[PDB]
Amino acid sequence: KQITLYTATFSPYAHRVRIALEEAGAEYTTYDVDILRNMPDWFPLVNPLKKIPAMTFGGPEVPPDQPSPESAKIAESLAMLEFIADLFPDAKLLPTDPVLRARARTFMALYENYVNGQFRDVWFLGTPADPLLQALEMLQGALPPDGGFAAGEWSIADAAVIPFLARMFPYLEAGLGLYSKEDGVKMRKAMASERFARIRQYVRDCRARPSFANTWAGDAEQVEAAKTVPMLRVGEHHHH
Amino acid sequence: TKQITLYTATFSPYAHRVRIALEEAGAEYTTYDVDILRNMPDWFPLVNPLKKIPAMTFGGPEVPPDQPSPESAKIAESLAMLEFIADLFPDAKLLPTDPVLRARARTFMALYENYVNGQFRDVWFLGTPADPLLQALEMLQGALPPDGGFAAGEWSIADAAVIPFLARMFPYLEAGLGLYSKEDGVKMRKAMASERFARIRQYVRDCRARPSFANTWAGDAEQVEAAKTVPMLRVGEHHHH
Ligand SMILES: N[C@@H](CCC(=O)N[C@@H](CS)C(=O)NCC(=O)O)C(=O)O
Ligand SMILES: N[C@@H](CCC(=O)N[C@@H](CS)C(=O)NCC(=O)O)C(=O)O
Ligand SMILES: [Ca+2]
Ligand SMILES: [Os+3]
Ligand SMILES: [Os+3]
Repeated sequence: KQITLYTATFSPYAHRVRIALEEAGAEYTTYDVDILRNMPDWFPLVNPLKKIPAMTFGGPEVPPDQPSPESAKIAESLAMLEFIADLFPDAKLLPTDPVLRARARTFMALYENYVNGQFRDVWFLGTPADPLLQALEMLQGALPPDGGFAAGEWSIADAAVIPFLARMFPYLEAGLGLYSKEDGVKMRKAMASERFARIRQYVRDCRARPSFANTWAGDAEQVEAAKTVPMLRVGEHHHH
Repeated sequence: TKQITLYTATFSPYAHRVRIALEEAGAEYTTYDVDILRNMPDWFPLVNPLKKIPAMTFGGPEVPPDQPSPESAKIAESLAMLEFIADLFPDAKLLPTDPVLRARARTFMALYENYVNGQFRDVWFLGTPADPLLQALEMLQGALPPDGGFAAGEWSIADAAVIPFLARMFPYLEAGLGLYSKEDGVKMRKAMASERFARIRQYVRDCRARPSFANTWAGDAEQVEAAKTVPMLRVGEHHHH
């Protein structure tokens, strides 16, 4: 059954699913959608929520811009990650041990419930960075301190999280986001300090896998794509 | 055979999720109440460093819940616990086996967590406008199978994730609990009784009728009283827009 992923280069949520599809060894199509500036009028047929990513599964082979009513329509990136693990059990995208699987699910929930909203506050509103650094230290603490991925072996938990952490460093270097230069310097200094050595190792380890290289446009190219995001307000910063 | 201990509180819809799943699994388990919002025990960070309910311990030697063992696995986050219980009890069929039906369950949980839950929190605790909550609830209702049944068809952990919040909404509205305005209270009570929301009313009745709900619910009046102990539900305060 065919897999089509509707994607966009700037989107960390879409990036999650591309990484998982690479790790699964899946056959799949990607189709870019200019969702924030010029959504195609047919896109609500694949996702009535009008969000990227969207996925179609099965149905007749059709061009991505002529989606079939017969394909299954799957929404929400984390549901897609679990779906890919279910479709490709031999790829071991989750552990088999229940406790190790729970480490993976807990890590995803920690990111979604405590970290992502802090990234949104800082990058979209320019609120103070300390709560974000606090949340990142908490997430770092859930990693195995001596090395490895969130659940030991690589799992969909790492697909869920690396798109956001990998964007953080080059976005900061570009000063992209509503935070002030002062908070930018503070974040860059903190993320380079020994306080965050472990999460730097995590980002390197995830980025070294082919699933990341094959789904990443390059730091400079990803920064340029992010500048097209309306809510990142390129050129704008809030102060105090 | 490994022991399960769930640290719980009657008001908490997040802990309620996990009690429902444990009932559906037929698991042997212990519950232990924790006064997390008014008087957290000094030992509680040993079972959850995030200092949130629910918390779960798994395995380790059998010990009293207020003397937790370092040897037990410490599991945090209610939705992680739901998937864990499905993993521990595969014969209970707490998820479908078909991948697309399983994705329906996972998508339903994500729709609730990402678009509905924050609206419930903001309307009840901050008194933000009710219309965005009603729109999110209409969207969630549209994900249900139209002719009846549960989120993924057969009952699954997706329904354990969602019913604690929907089941509290109706009696909380009737008891006037929450910081939203009188006007928005009237609007929500009318909407939730209107034909627009017939499908989600059937869904709530269907989930509540299962023994897993009856055996984990203190009764409407009792749950309302437990909710009044929540410090953020400041009696006599309302926000207006
Ligand atoms: N919870 C969703 C988030 C998806 C999301 O927010 N995608 C953004 C792009 S990064 C989008 O399409 N926004 C359009 C909109 O929200 O209207 C998921 O995990 O897939
Ligand atoms: N995302 C958590 C939410 C848990 C949560 O917020 N629990 C509340 C009780 S309903 C709590 O323990 N609050 C204490 C605190 O935030 O300090 C989960 O799904 O388990
Ligand atoms: Ca529908
Ligand atoms: Os975005
Ligand atoms: Os709470």
